[PDB]
Amino acid sequence: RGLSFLDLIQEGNQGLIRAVEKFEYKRRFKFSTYATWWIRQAINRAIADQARTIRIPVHMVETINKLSRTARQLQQELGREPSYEEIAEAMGPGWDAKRVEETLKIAQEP
Amino acid sequence: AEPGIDKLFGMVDSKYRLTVVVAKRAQQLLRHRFKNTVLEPEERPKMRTLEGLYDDPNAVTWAMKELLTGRLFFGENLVPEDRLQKEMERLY
Amino acid sequence: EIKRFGRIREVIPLPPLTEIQVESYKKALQADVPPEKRENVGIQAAFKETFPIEEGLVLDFLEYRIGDPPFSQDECREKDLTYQAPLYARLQLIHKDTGLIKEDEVFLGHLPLMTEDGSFIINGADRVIVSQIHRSPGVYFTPDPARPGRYIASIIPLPKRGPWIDLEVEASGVVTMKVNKRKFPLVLLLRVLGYDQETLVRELSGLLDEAVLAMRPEEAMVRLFTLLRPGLAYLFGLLADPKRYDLGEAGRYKAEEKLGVGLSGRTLVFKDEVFLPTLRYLFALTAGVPGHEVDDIDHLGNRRIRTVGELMADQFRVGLARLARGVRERMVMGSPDTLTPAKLVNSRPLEAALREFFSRSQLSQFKDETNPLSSLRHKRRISALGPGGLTRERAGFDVRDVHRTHYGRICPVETPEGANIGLITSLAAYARVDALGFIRTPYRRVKNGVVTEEVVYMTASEEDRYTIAQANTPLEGDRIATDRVVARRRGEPVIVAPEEVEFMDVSPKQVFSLNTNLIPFLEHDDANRALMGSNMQTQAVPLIRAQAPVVMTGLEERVVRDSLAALYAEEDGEVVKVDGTRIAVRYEDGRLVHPLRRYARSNQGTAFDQRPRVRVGQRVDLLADGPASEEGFLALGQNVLVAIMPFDGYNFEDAIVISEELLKRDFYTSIHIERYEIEARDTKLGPERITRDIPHLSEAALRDLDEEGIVRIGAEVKPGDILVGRTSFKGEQEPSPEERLLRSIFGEKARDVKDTSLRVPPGEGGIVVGRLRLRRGDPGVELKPGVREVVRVFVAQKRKLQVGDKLANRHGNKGVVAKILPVEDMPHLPDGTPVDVILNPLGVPSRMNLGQILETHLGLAGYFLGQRYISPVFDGATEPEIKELLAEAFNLYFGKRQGEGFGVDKREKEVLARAEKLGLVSPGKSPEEQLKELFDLGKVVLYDGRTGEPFEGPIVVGQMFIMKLYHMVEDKMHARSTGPYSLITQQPLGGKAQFGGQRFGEMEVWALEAYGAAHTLQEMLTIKSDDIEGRNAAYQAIIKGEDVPEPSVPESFRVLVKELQALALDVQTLDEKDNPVDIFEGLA
DNA sequence: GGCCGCTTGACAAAAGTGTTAAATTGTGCTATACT
DNA sequence: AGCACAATTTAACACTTTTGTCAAGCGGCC
Repeated sequence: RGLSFLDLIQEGNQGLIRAVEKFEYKRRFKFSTYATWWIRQAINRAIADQARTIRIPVHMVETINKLSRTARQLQQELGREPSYEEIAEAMGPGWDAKRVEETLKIAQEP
Repeated sequence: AEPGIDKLFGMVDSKYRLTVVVAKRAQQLLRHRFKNTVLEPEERPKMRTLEGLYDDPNAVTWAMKELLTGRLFFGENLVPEDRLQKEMERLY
Repeated sequence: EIKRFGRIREVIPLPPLTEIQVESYKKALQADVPPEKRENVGIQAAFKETFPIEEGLVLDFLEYRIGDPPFSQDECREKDLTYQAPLYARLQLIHKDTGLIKEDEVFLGHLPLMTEDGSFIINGADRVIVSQIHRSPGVYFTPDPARPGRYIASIIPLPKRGPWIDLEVEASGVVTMKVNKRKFPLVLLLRVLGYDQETLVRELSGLLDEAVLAMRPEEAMVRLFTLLRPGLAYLFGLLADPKRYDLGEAGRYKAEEKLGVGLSGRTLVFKDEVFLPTLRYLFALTAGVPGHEVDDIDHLGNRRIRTVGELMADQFRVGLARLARGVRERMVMGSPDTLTPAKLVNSRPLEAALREFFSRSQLSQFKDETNPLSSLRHKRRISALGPGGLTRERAGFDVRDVHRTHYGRICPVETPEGANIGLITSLAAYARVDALGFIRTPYRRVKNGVVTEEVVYMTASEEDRYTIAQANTPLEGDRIATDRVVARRRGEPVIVAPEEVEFMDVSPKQVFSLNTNLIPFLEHDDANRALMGSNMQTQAVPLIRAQAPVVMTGLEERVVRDSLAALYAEEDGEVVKVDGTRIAVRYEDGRLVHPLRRYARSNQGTAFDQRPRVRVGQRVDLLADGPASEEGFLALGQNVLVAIMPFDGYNFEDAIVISEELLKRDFYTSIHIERYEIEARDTKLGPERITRDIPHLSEAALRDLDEEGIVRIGAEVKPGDILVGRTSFKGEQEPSPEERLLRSIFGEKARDVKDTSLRVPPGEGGIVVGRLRLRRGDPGVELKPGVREVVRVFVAQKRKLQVGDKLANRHGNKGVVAKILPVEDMPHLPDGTPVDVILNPLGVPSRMNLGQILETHLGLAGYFLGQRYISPVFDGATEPEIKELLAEAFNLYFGKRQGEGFGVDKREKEVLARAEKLGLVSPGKSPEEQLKELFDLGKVVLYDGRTGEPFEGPIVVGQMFIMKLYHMVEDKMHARSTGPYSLITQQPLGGKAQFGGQRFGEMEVWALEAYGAAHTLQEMLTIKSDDIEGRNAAYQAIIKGEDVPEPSVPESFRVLVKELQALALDVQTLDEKDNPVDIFEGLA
């Protein structure tokens, strides 16, 4: 997606600094595979923050990958690459062909 | 070649010092004042095209011929480079 | 006119010539074949190689399906989309409990196919690929170039498919094993082979000098992993991916005939495989009976020509590799949400990575569609440059003796050019047959009706080249043989037997490429000389004329159909053609109308057409010609009467002379097209739209040939005109101060869109054929996001013929048109017909000798006698053959004169007084015979239309062949001033009106300063180019008044000081006073 | 007396301040699975 | 793969007011 393995380490391990801190020692679950998540969530919250783009919040990466999975969803269920407007129905309200084209217009890594 | 170019080398001790004089003169032979040429009589360089006889807009050629009339002078002379404007001033 | 000069024409040339392409999508692409059978090779090949992706949860691969492509032909060469057909196989993940979830053929993705034409269509550019070459797998050892010590260099299955195995023998630790990148004793690893002592020594064989490395199994694995990489074995022979000589040939069939009996396919599987037979054939090699130390030696018997079939099979695999990796990640996360064999597989990795190969990969060069012969030379071009390590032009360690000739008559010796010699050649006509999939295989006749194909390695009872035959048993007595290198006089088994195992070349065309055999008298020139001429047939720019060269081998009979330049005729006949732009049908089977290409379009700006030739009904089986052809006869250039002689100097060095006769008949004329494209961006700030009311552009030149925006079709337009006047609200420059005055003074107001249009480029004086509006709102057009209205117009233009251009026939004599004197002058023959073209020697005749003049002598001969002789390469057509022909031509020529009312001219009599003493013509009877023999080896007296008196001396005249290269003059010239500019680069480059450009080579400045030029030299960097703030000074000065230019202020220097300032380095303009430390950069 | 020039009044068109509506971050935090 | 709350912050648009331009009227000069 974005940032090398070395880079991903930063935002990743850093997620422990704030994870291990807010640990509910109460429940009888014992800390283990928990921060395993406080890292990836920090990664997704990072890969969206840092990338070869300009400014992609949590309202664009989630949409790009959504329009991506959809473009690959209809593709695996059609036989040909779906256009821009033919993807509107795949989404829902507000998503037509213009705004849907504005999402793949900005960037994601190009 | 140039009409009597070889004769230009004989005078100047160097082939490079000649060029400088050619332009240095052309700078104050046509641009400064078209009326500063020693060659005015029938020796005045002129062209002959379909129209008639007129003076070539190029002055670089005049220098080669102007530095052959025996007149003019070159070399380290007159330190004040701002005095050239004074002499040119009298020539309007 | 059929003067066949070919003897014994046995088996025809290997058809359809374009078999490399067929055997590429028929051997690999097992699509149009029931999955029930078929081995691997291709899809099902790399498809199965993909081991059952682990994680039960195991996705299995089965079956496949191709065909029914989205957009058919033409719909791609017009919209840009390629001919990518959808391919998908049936998958089904499986896991412990009931997990037989089989998807519906699992719709995967697309995949570009091949057309019967033998090419591909990528981005409407229809490009073609070129198969590469490399030393096939196996152990060749390779003789040590440095010091005497034959080492080993085992070749991997493929350059990008395995760690290069090697075995060198030096001092410290003799016989060191090294693969990919390793430095460890052969013994240390030999142990892992299960053999450490007693079984490896004495049983098979400085060897076990390191007994401490051959004791424990595990230890060997630990010690090895410590020597390689920083402070792995899973590959190198193990599993199928790094080392695996699959397929069943090349890599497989090697050691079986080299090392020894026994082979599994891949080395060290840890059971040894090639680590034993190597030292076995090595120790026995050094000072042993079984030599065979024969290195690669550029031996084609080892050179593998991996066709497109396997060329894609690997890339496809590499792409499918990620898919398997992606599935794994999909199996590590989630379980019930979304995990089905259709979601875990995306049509992006195995697609995008598979498409970028045809659009960008060198080999996929822009299909040179200059002419039929050019497109066919690609499938046979072949090269060694590419993804392999045999690339790198100019240099590359040691390739001096890698591009040089070789003992392989299966490949020509005059196809390359310069920058890349040996790397770019071509395939033979009688090459590439049978199971070409592995190694090349030529043809060999047994003197009896039969042709065998025992590969190139053939060496059975030597052989003989087609030379002097006599009913199976040539009474030559000295059968010209040629075994291996030299040719030991002869052999002649002296028996009625078949032949010397394969002593027969069948045809002399087997040597040279099918492109060289086309050449008329290909046997009187040098390699280099014939080289250039051979390349001229790649850019001979087709012509509607195509008179077809007098002398032409009977090989072009297939260059018109195989290249599919023209059309064909199926079954019966009965055309009843309506002609026009749509050939009728035939009473053979049904009613099918054959639509012409309608001038179509070229990738080199040529545009080929195809005029028919029939009416009422006829059949045999040509039907309508093509680009540059005539009656199934390949006609590239044009043949015209020429005369060798100097004329005032209008042909110095190696120039060419032309008459006005050619232009009067538009003999030499071509067509050049160019596609335009104006996209209407949407920068949000202001969307662009095409209108016919451009601001400030309010004029007639618009409304007259524009209207509604796009220009009307069939409207002749010249450079400096509008074509796609788009309007953009893009406001970059607001109104200027004193500019607001000249805007209010007139009757007009302001603006908010600016002119901003296309504006014809520096060269376009023709007419439009048709436009094409491709704006959004149409899901059938894959365009760039945010783009609307993609105008696309086609502008044509007649070429005619000015001055310059390259002629270059089919031998090497290339030149340039100097001056075209209108009829009047030029050598006037003693019966009219003024010399149309004059070809004076100098350049190649004396120096790089050749054989083109042998065409002239037989040119006028075929003119009078009315025939077009055929001269096959290395067969027929010789000096004495011209004698018999000249006789008939003379009596026929002089015949008219002698019977017209005259005979022998005074001016035609003095010329004899020349040859007489000149030793040319023998003295004896009247001028009648003296003028006869003078015609056999020469021409008539000939005169001069300019001067007045005839050229004192026997001058030659006759029709040969005058072609025309793609390189002309119009589109090869440029001129500019201060108009050009390329901000950021600080140099003249780019422009929406003029794309001017000019470079001042480094080897040029030194010469300029060599003279007394110091102000002229600096000037090149004073006002122009560099000093941007200075570029004005001069141009602004001259326009206003005289004055002398600025002292100079470099622009790039300021950028250099800045770029170099990125670091500590402080480029200070230290003044001569030192202490002041001058600095010029403070915005002045 | 008539004509020309200058000044003032009216009308039309486009800003500073206000008002409100839409987006990001953090954090919270969520949450689920594995050890 | 991500939704909310809140909170807070960012962005823009619209109003009423003001400013500018045009036409009409009045005064002065010829």
